[PDB]
Amino acid sequence: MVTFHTNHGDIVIKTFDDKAPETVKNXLDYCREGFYNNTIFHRVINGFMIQGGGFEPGMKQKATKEPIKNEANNGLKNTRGTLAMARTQAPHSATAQXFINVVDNDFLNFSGESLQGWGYCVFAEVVDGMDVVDKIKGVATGRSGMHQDVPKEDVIIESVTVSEHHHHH
Amino acid sequence: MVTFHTNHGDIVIKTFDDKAPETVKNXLDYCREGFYNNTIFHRVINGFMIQGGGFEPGMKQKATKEPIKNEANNGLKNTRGTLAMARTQAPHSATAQXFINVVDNDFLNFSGESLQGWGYCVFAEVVDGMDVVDKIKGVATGRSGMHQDVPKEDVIIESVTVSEHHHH
Repeated sequence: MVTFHTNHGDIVIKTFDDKAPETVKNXLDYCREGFYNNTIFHRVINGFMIQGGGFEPGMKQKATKEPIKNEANNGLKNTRGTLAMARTQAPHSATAQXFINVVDNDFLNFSGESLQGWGYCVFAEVVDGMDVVDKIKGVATGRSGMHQDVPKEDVIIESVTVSEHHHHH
Repeated sequence: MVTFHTNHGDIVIKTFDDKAPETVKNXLDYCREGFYNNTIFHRVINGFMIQGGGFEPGMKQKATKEPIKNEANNGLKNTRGTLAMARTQAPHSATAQXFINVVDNDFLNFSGESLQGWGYCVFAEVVDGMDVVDKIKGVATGRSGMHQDVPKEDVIIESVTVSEHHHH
């Protein structure tokens, strides 16, 4: 169980260890060491998703570890509340960035091992704090240098906490 | 909370009561009594929006109540997933028809109290079922008498359910 703290509220997240082992452990590694602390949601698209994890305030991309394999073939879909890994055009390019689907974005689902088919790997799900997500996805956005859809008011992830057992079964 | 039941799937929608009171109450009235049951999505334009609420299968326009005022000055935007009221050239002409934006349609936003400025009033937003929306926007459309972009195969809203008690 992971819980981050933003200026808009608290969000609790349950990881899918059995469905995306390489994805979750690489994700959990950044959480325990503090890579996600003092990061922002640098890309917020209402009606789509909110994305962060790789930028400090001021839009400087942090240094990430080696990429992971794409485990999107686990059958999980990019429904509302699920978390999936952000990546480049290369399918096995996911590093530290991820996003939360605010609606059902089924076109992002794994439909082959190709360009528009590899999809985006779901590895976690919001259990408590979707109300906080719905307030973040509605903020005002604009251009910030070479990046687009950057919120005017920074949504800063202040701290990340990792726990053990839980009542979300 | 409102839920549509179509032949393509269910769509769950959250209303913005504080931002569009006259719009939501008018809208919810048709939902509770059943005005929207057995209606269709009579206008589907891929990459734009899907629209319904005023036509039964066969393009028979149902009888509507008095028009409502336009509450588009509420600050809400016509981003993807949002619902807005359809209207004629007159700003206070919305009755029963509405549409779902499938992309960001910023040109529909309220940018003044004039002809090309009144915009379109957002009153709701899709929470679960955008996949059903994204499937509806892809159907084949054609002309049906004095109407354009009418789907060949009817997208029928079979039933509408209203949820007024608590919700997540």
